[PDB]
Amino acid sequence: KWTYFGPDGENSWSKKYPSCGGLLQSPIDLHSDILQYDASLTPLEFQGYNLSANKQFLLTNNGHSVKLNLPSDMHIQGLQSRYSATQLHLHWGNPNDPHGSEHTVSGQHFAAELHIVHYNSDLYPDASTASNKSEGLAVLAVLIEMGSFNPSYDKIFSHLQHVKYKGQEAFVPGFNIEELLPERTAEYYRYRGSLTTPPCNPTVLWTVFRNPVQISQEQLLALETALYCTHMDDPSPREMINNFRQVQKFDERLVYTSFS
Amino acid sequence: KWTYFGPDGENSWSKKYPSCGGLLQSPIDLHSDILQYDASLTPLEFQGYNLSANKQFLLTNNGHSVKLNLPSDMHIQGLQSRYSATQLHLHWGNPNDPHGSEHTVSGQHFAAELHIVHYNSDLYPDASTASNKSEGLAVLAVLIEMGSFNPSYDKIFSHLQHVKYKGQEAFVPGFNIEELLPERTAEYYRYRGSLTTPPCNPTVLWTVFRNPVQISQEQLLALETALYCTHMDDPSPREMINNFRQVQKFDERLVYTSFS
Ligand SMILES: CCOc1c(F)c(S(N)(=O)=O)c(F)c(NC2CCCCCCC2)c1S(=O)(=O)CCCO
Ligand SMILES: CCOc1c(F)c(S(N)(=O)=O)c(F)c(NC2CCCCCCC2)c1S(=O)(=O)CCCO
Ligand SMILES: [Zn+2]
Ligand SMILES: [Zn+2]
Repeated sequence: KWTYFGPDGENSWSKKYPSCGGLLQSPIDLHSDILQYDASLTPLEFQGYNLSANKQFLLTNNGHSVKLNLPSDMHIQGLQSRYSATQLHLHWGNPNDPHGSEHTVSGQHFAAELHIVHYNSDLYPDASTASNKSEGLAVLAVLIEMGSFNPSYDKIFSHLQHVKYKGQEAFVPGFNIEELLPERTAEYYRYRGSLTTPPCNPTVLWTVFRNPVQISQEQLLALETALYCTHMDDPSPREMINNFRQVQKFDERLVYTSFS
Repeated sequence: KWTYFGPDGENSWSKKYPSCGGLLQSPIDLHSDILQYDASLTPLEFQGYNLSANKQFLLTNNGHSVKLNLPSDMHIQGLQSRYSATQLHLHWGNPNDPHGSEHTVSGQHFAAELHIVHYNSDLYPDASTASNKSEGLAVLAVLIEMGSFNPSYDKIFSHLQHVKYKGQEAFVPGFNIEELLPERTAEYYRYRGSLTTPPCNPTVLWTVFRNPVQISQEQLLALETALYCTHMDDPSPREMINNFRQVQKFDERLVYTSFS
């Protein structure tokens, strides 16, 4: 029903998902003219991020990205409610243009981006219910650049061959999800925005960490080449590349920083 | 019917103008991964650009930009067909974020952008007929940076406070339009794209000059602050700001450069 390329791509999302042409759209370019330091922003705390190795967590190719289900005990503290892991997923580019982050910083794309999606567990019973309601969701964005091999991201990437096609699922043993975050999480950008995919609901509080993490060139190539958007038995298989939205207009509004 | 902000803004253009969701859309980010030097790209020649000082040309606020009508006397030589001028216009941002070029270079916006629109007069009678047809249009793009005052651009900008509202018109004495082009016009980016506004027809051969021109801070602020999208009698005026399209995806394709 929607894609990132061709007729059903992002310029046409608004047809069946009005909100994709509505208010508070994400992602955005983070640049000096729209930033303002807010001394009252607090470091987040990641409570229940260290998942038991004796437990397993479902990895799914949903046709648009790869997601890992996360438990609702996993949560935070630092916003104006409690916000609870639902899943994480990634966005990336392609081997010819390996620059597929969603947010940009001073016009620069990063190689990829990790999103850790939570929901307002104080106001709503689950993520789906929260998704189209006030204050529903909160997403952590980690920018990814090419560099040294990252064993923590390999805890995900080493399973990708078991979820090659849409609808395929496989389990991942628990590991410490905090290992996927950067240094100095205390420094971040924060703004009110949207889901970056249909239905584009304007109900997410974004936190984009200032500092990127690194993965190796080999890990990045593996991610860009592992997956397909189509199901087994689809007559036209389509490789899963360039699964990021273009940056949106951001006018008469501010991104707040926890760093001066 | 269309705008750059709100429900009729660019994520919605495809709902009224199907080509805005189609192939070959402009503008784009000009960055190394999608560039290829093409030594066969020769300098264009700008013929008839020295408009008679004894003639006047119509400047109109069309509710989307300010446009100057140009005569068919003006020709680009050097392409497979001769293209003849029809009009020029500009795109810009706003005083709080004065970075409103359409094309970007290595992720960076410039302050504004000038487009000189031409049509394939060897094949088509006029620009309207050419606009939806094979090899119909060629646009020259000049990137504009804030810095030094530009006397040549002021031959247009000195009239802005007299075309403040939609439908208003002024006359501009003829001058040498080539004075609006940057240094080393032999150096450019070339690609096949589209109109950057509705109807978004994928019929444009783009030439984006490598080097920007400069206009002063005062000139840029005049451009950003003088004009409204609404009629003079309108009780609720809308400022003409941020009249640029976001960059489009550009995958499995190349921009050719005449410089290395
Ligand atoms: C390709 C990745 O898709 C995203 C996604 F981009 C974002 S983002 N970038 O964080 O805005 C997502 F949040 C999600 N999942 C959300 C889960 C919580 C609520 C249920 C509705 C889906 C949104 C998902 S998704 O669940 O993977 C697909 C949702 C289609 O509606
Ligand atoms: C805001 C400026 O609008 C552009 C414009 F952005 C471009 S661009 N960026 O060069 O693609 C245009 F080419 C034009 N005008 C063209 C004139 C020649 C063909 C007739 C159809 C309109 C396109 C015009 S426009 O004529 O000013 C308005 C066109 C509405 O269809
Ligand atoms: Zn995401
Ligand atoms: Zn234009």
